[PDB]
Amino acid sequence: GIVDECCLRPCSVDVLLSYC
Amino acid sequence: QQPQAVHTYCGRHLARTLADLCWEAGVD
Repeated sequence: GIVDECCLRPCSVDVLLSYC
Repeated sequence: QQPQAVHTYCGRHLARTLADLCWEAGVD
């Protein structure tokens, strides 16, 4: 669930870049 | 307040995010 991660708290690129 | 970034999204907008990042991380 990446939604409850960016919707709820930060996840700016330096955090999403890690989801891939 | 439009800070540096926080608005974020929820659902879908996220399935498009890792589609643009894995894309900028190296479309290869």
